[PDB]
Amino acid sequence: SMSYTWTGALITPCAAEESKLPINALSNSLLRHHNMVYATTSRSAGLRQKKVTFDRLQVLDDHYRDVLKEMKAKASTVKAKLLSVEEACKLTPPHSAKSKFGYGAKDVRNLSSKAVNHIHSVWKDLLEDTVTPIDTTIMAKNEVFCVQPEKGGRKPARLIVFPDLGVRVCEKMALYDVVSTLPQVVMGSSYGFQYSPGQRVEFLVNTWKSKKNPMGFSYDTRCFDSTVTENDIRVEESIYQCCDLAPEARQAIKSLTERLYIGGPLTNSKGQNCGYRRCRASGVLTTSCGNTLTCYLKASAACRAAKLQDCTMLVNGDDLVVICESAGTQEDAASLRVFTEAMTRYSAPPGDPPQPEYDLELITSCSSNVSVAHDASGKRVYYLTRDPTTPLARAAWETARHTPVNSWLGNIIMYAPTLWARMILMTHFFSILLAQEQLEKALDCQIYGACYSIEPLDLPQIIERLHGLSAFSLHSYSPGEINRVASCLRKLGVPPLRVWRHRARSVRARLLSQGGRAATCGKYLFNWAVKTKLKLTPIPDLSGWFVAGYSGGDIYH
Ligand SMILES: Cc1cc(S(=O)(=O)N2CCC[C@H]2C(=O)O)c(N)cc1Cl
Repeated sequence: SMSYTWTGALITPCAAEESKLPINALSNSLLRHHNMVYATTSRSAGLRQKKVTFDRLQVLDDHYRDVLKEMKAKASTVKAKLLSVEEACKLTPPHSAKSKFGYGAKDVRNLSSKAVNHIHSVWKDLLEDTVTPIDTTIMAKNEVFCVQPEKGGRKPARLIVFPDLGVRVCEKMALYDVVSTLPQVVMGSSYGFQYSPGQRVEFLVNTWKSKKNPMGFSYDTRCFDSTVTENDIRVEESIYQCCDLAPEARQAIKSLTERLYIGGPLTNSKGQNCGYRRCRASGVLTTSCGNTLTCYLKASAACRAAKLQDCTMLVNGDDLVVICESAGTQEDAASLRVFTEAMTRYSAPPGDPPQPEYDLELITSCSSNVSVAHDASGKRVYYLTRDPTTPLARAAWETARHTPVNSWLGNIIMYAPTLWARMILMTHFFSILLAQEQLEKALDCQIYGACYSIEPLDLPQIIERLHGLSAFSLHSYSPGEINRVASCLRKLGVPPLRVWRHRARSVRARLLSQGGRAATCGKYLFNWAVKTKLKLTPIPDLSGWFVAGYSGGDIYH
């Protein structure tokens, strides 16, 4: 069936949308090529609609079924709990979109009687009705990128489809525990979201080593959400249903599946019917877990069809990477063809054809790749990095405009060991925080789809716990990484690293003069900017981070 059916009504914005990079007095210090940065708007919704609207056909064989039976077997060992209303409420983001029934995220977090009462009615309705399609709002996402000449210029906005706040709280009650625990049990070490960036690197490295003659490839399916069929979504539900669940949760999960996850009508911000959906909704609690399960199932079955030996996979939603025993350059390239053919049969055709790789560092998954640097003792060490183009473009935007999500902070946290994050991101933003005296001001960022509220003064401890003390001492990066960064800076008109090192000394001195937690930031985050280093000793914090992905899941911590 068709992924979507449209009425003709436009995807409308809910507020004024900016497309050009906002500019203030701080802009030029970071980036000069302003015309290269842009944000997507509803204005390009039509283009996206065309890319994501197509017919899906599925041909399921024994390998698919065999894999599924195995997945259900592990799933049946899972026991999930129903979340109370108060519990679900506290998982709601302070700035989550308000309900159309008279209450917002604040009312939900405070457990207002109005909010709580409506939630109870929605829940009761889920239990009493398993057939009425639930409404959803389709919106065009506003995201910042750098123009990509060798791609088509600018990317059209991505679409987000989500149900009302009341329904969103109900999803949490019925499936938060499920989507938080099931994946790791079913997929084991292949479930990507259970790792911090350092553990991810470690798992890729040990997996690569575990093979006599390693070979790996990333597999990117075209518009994964749109390739997800009704069958896929019902298979996802049969898996959830394998868990030891409370009778009330089974009914709720069956209801949400039939009424929301399988598909439903699309309404714009103006309240007009835009059409109907028959594929994965990007804005529901099961988006990450569902995509991950479906991707793991199709790829695992595809590996058997292609006869790839000793296949170890790493899955993060729709992002797939596979490492296995090479049977030879020629044999490997042939297998990939079969793999891709099977994936296609399963309704997961490729965007960019997959290609075998024999150098772990040349594989990009989740927009990242492993690279090498050296620690204090001079030891060779691996860490996760990525092309800094998008992170820098977003930093530029956030430099002049406050946003709901601070990507620079999320990036410093996730890529703390990187050359670009340490020299540019940290230097630039701490300078800004210093000038405004907002070092102690908590900021919202996003990690694995979940929203976290974090004080930059806490960066030192956060980084140490996540990446180890070594993150404050890496040096001698690879020529490849150095050149990618230096090249990206010229592309965007960003001052060269030598300028950043000079600025860091100042920011460092400034942080030190303020003593306390600020000084710790200066001492640890910027020890790389001094000629003669300090010792750097552990720093004298709850982390329920890195357990599951919640992209588009409306989750807060
Ligand atoms: C290193 C890394 C970082 C992120 S993240 O920084 O948590 N991510 C990318 C930017 C937005 C954010 C998210 O997924 O919420 C993700 N998803 C995957 C990997 Cl392998």
